[PDB]
Amino acid sequence: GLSDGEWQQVLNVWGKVEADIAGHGQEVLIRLFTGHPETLEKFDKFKHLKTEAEMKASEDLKKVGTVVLTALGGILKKKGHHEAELKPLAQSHATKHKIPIKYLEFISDAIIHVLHSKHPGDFGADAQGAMTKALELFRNDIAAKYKELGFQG
Ligand code: HEM
Ligand SMILES: O=N[O-]
Ligand SMILES: O=N[O-]
Repeated sequence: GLSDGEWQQVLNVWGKVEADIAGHGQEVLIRLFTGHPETLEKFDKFKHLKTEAEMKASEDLKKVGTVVLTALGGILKKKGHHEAELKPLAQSHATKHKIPIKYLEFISDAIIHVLHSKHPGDFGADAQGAMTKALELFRNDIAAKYKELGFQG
């Protein structure tokens, strides 16, 4: 897992997210859907949207983006001791919405991209390596729970 210094840096840049959680959610999802259009098919509410303008206009998309990033900052703040928080997320993403592990990789890349673009002074080379490892840990722990739940992610 991560050292103390690594966790510090993950929690530092995460504070800059908290200051506008919705706006970050929107940019995350738009980056995800534009880079990887097949992920958009997973969201029944707004899978019919075609353009970035439509995606910025959607109130549904904005709310969904806020929920993901809020659930993720909860997990990161546990600095790896996130079993309790990870359980419900694993369950819903393995049963209700079947999210392959690969799509969790894509959204990790989207988050890393938005952080780099919006907060470069809080997100240099070391902090990016730290967030990369923290999001690997998250995906790896989720994959372990997929297996028990009977979803081949
Ligand atoms: C950082 C990774 C992610 C986190 C922390 C996360 C968290 C959440 C949470 C908290 C919810 C609402 C409650 C629930 O259903 O459990 C949710 C819903 C959802 N997630 Fe995820 N999620 C992640 C990644 C993804 C990815 C990559 C996809 C699809 C490509 C996805 C698809 C969905 C869908 C379809 C819903 C239902 C959306 C709705 O209310 O319209 N998730 N997510
Ligand atoms: O809705 N979570 O990407
Ligand atoms: O969105 N990943 O570059």
